[PDB]
Amino acid sequence: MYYSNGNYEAFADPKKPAGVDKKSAYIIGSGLAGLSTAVFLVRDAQMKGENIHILEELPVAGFVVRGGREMENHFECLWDMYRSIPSLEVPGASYLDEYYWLDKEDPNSSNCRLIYNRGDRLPSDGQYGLGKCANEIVKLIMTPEKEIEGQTIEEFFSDEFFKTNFWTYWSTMFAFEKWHSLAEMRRYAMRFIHHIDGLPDFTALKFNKYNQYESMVKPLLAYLKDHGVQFEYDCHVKNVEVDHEGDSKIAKKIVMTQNGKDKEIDLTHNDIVFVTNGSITESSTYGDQNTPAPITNAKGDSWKLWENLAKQDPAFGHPDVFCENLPERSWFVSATATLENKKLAPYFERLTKRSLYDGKVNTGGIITIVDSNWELSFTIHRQPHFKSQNPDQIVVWIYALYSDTEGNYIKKRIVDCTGKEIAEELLYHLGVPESQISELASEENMNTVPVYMPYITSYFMPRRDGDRPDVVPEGSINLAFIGNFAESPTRDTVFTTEYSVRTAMEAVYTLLNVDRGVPEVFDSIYDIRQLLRAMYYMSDKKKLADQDMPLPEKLAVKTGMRKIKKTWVEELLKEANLV
Amino acid sequence: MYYSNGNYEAFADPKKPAGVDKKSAYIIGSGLAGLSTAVFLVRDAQMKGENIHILEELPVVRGGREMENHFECLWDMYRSIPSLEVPGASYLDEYYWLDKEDPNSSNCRLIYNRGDRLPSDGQYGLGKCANEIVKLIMTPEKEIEGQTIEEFFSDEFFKTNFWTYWSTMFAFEKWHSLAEMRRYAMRFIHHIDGLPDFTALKFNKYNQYESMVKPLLAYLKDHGVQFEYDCHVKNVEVDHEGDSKIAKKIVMTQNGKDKEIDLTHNDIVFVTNGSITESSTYGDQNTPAPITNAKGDSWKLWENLAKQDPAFGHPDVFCENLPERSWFVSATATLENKKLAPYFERLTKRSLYDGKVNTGGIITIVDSNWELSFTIHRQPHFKSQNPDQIVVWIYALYSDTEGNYIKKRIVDCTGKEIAEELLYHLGVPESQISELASEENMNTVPVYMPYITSYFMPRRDGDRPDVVPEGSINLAFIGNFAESPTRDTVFTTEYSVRTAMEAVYTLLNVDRGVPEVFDSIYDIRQLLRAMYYMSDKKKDQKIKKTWVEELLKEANLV
Ligand SMILES: CCCCC/C=C\C/C=C\CCCCCCCC(=O)O
Ligand SMILES: [K+]
Ligand SMILES: [K+]
Ligand code: NA
Ligand code: NA
Repeated sequence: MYYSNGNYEAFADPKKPAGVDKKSAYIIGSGLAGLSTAVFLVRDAQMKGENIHILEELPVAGFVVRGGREMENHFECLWDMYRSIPSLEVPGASYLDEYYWLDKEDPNSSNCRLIYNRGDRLPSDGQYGLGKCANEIVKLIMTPEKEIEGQTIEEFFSDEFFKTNFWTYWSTMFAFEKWHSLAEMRRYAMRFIHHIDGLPDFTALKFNKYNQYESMVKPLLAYLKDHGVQFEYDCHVKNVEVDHEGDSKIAKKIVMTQNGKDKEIDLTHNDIVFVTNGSITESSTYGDQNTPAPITNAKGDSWKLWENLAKQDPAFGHPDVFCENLPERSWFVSATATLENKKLAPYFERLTKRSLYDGKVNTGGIITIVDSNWELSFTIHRQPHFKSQNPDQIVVWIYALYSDTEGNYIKKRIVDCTGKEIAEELLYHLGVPESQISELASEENMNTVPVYMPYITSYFMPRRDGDRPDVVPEGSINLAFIGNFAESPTRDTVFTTEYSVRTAMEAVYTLLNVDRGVPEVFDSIYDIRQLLRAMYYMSDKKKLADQDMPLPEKLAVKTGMRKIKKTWVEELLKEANLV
Repeated sequence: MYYSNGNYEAFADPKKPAGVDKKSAYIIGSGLAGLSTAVFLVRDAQMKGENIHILEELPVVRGGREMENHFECLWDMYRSIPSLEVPGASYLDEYYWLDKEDPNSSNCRLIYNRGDRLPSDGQYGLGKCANEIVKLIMTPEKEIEGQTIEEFFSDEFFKTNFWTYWSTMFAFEKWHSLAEMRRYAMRFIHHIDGLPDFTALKFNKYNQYESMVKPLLAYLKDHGVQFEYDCHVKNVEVDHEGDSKIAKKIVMTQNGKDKEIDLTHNDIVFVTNGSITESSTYGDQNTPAPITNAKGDSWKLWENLAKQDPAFGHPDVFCENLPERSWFVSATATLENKKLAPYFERLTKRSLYDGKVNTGGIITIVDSNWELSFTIHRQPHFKSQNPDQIVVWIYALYSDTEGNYIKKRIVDCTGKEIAEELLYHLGVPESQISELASEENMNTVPVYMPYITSYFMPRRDGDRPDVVPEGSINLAFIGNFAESPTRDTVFTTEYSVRTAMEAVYTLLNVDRGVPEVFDSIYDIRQLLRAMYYMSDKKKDQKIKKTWVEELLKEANLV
């Protein structure tokens, strides 16, 4: 397979690859990576739909894990996929079209990103406030990824850096903890460089009409069903037995339980197996208005399956680094709070400066309470987020970056709180008078459901050589790993739906010999215009000569500025507002 | 309107723009820019086809150029055009699959000495003259207004293989626009690895009319687009109201009769200003093409517009006082049997008769006095060719020099004489040349095109009108003499399509991005790669060293 960019390869359709009529696919896991794998097999490999088998764990607001993340314009592979998927909401258009038009009619932005002091906007909200710490980000970008394997974010950055607005925005919007992968943080800084101008106000974000299941999954299900793709339910895959001959690796048998019955699927080299290794949602537990979600570190089918594959070959990854020994401080709890009436509306509208009731964007993404002990953030998407909402209901999402600290108002770790308690802590930080908080958080007014997710932070655990298996392991004849614990050969970023679609595309194009380019990760880190733009924005719009940096670097900059005067390079710096 | 890049904007379909149902379009000129205007109007503006009027000068030449992968706008258009040759597929798909099955490359780019490959063929051979190219890219465009190529480069630069390759493949003459040469060097930086062997180039299956024009005509006719024939537009009368400019009347002769079309601000006029093919003449095997500098309908129309507003450009800059040395003559030689085939096959090392690429682009005879180049596309180039016919294209960069064998300037030569000069340079024994170039064996037809080099004349700000002039309510200029706001390069079909897209999206308020010029000049990987290939692959041209290597490896540069 090969990588490409530009419209010629984007718009081109591949020829049907040789041999595909003889082949079948077994997709283990029906999350976005698996569904996307089926799409590329149907559309591009031209595999017969009835030869594609999606093995699904499940059988044939308040729901917190039907929920998803924002996207951005440069999700190159994901948009390649969704332009071919009919919209369910807009008949006659693609899903891309629905989303593009929605984004044009109701563009995303935040009027208030950071609050403190029980409801005041942080006075420096909007500013990165990096000062000389910006140099640290530059130094990270200039440090090769192979030099920083296993290292954490806090091992690299200064104490000062973690006190900056930049770190607040970054850690909260991406869910980076200080003990997470430095290499992944570097990948994010490179990957999303083109959006440095749009991070504090979230103008860089785009969102679906509805919750992820409704908006992103249902159109895929409809498309796959329409092409005769086979869905197997109540499937619990215990293992994929892999044969070794020479340097070749061949999936030989799928071992599973389905409808309570032990089954095996015998495979040949023409049966292609795609494994979603690992899960960030598995083992989630649920509380309710009056009950905490039970704390657990149980492993389910996904983690066990990866363990069983890992035992068979050193190239099949190391699940333990992602699912074992996560710190107590990790993000675990997310909650949805349903406002049942309009009593609390003014406490949110005073922040967003927008009506909650007009169907358009509200918070524009998370608001973070910077002096909350939990590092509590909340967001209100455009509404309704669930089509089942009555017209008076508004659904608020609530999350805590720190799980080991007692709250400011409710003196408990978030992991020990009922839904009502989580709501009470929020209301406290919104400025609701304390005498009203108990009533305003009670069921007549709000219903709040917490979920404890042991592995929600797992994608970002520091990685060493071999921890993630290659999408197509060397010598693999008919076996791929897909999803956000697989190792794409690119520098793409995990905890994104783009990465799921990418691994699907790379797996299918590689194993089925699809003769069309896979888009490279969008090359903004190599675009001089974006490098210069980022240095302008990151410094809170200082000219390059005025930016705080160690004196030898400052001297180097002055010398260089003299070297390029009156040249095209100077025009590029002027265009970037750096001179 | 706005510029974009990436797949999100590429794949997105625009909403139907407000007010389009009350609007019509008048497209003056049916070259590629005009047809492309109509495609964007139908597909993206959703203007009714019956409200789109293409005014065609002809009642009722065929040859075009290569393309490359980063023709972003042109591929945006052709992915929506059904292929005529491969039913069920887009034209882009036809072309993409063909390019994969029969990829283009040249095994012989430069020849001399009556049929030897030049010994340094394949090398740029720039040496320190490479610095001059760097200097040019580092010179702001605003500093080189009106300058010519020969005003900037050293005598030594013009002796380099680089200049031979560049001048002949792009038809840059020494007195042409330096700014445009700079734009070509920046625009096509991503293909520096592929210029001497033409692996950068892609070609249609057939001649430009058959391959590029016919599918457009089918698409537009299928959508109800109106074609008006034998239209000779003499003027577009433009009113001025405050700062606004509004096309008010089209004045034209159609079918022997004078007519006027009255316009409102909802009738959108797209003018292809100027033409490189206008006033072309044809000779035959035994007759030179008649020589001329006549201005025709297109030049006269641009002049009549230029008179009405200083924002409407200055055609005289491009169409007057072209040097006698300019390229004027192209010829097609049809081989009627296989008697001459070895003289081409010895060069290409490929059979002429297997339907696959042959010369891969022009071969230039570096020691010919005319600077004669010739190409043999994949065959047949015309569907009407009999199986034993092979069509060869021939051009001369210099029109003011006597040939080496035929002692005449190309502009004074019959088809047969142009063939004889070619066969001389292929190493055919001179005693055999007259018979082998005779009609039983070769039939050669010369064309004289007075304006073929006009796109590249040195220009200043304002000489090309903006695609949508400031304050224009319903008038656009399209094609390769209009000024796109980008750094894009003329003498390309890509530029035609770009101006069409810019004009339509601007005047009709289409809310979708127009792809920016592909940004390879800003991609540091390409800056580094270009330095490597331009120097003929030179390296030459501690802990930190190791991190630099690791970074380069991380970016696949090593
Ligand atoms: C999001 C931040 C992006 C800002 C731009 C990033 C990088 C700019 C490009 C490289 C800077 C060139 C100087 C390299 C510094 C080397 C210092 C060192 O020897 O360690
Ligand atoms: K709103
Ligand atoms: K051939
Ligand atoms: Na930016
Ligand atoms: Na296509």
